[PDB]
Amino acid sequence: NALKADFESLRDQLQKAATNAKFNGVSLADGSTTKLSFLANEDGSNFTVTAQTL
Amino acid sequence: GKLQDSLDAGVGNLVDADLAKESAKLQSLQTKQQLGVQALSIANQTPQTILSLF
Repeated sequence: NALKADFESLRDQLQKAATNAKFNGVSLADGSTTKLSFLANEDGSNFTVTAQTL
Repeated sequence: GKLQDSLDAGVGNLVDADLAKESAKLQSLQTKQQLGVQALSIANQTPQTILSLF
């Protein structure tokens, strides 16, 4: 039971670390969105950055 | 402690000035300004020769 409680605590801390790590109201780790698309050209073609949910 | 200085670096990428280009442009504009003052003095001297006509 002690090892199980350690597993529960680490599993909850994993979500607490994943959800809170976000820059300027958006994140590439929490999985709230599939991708972010930053500018690459004067034309406006985006540099896609696929999100990788953690 | 990771997230705090990570966000500090993230705002630093956005707000901080590019000092090298700023120095280059600073001495560039300073050398341009004296030539602008010389062009000002020459433009003031251009009308002066009308007196020779009379």
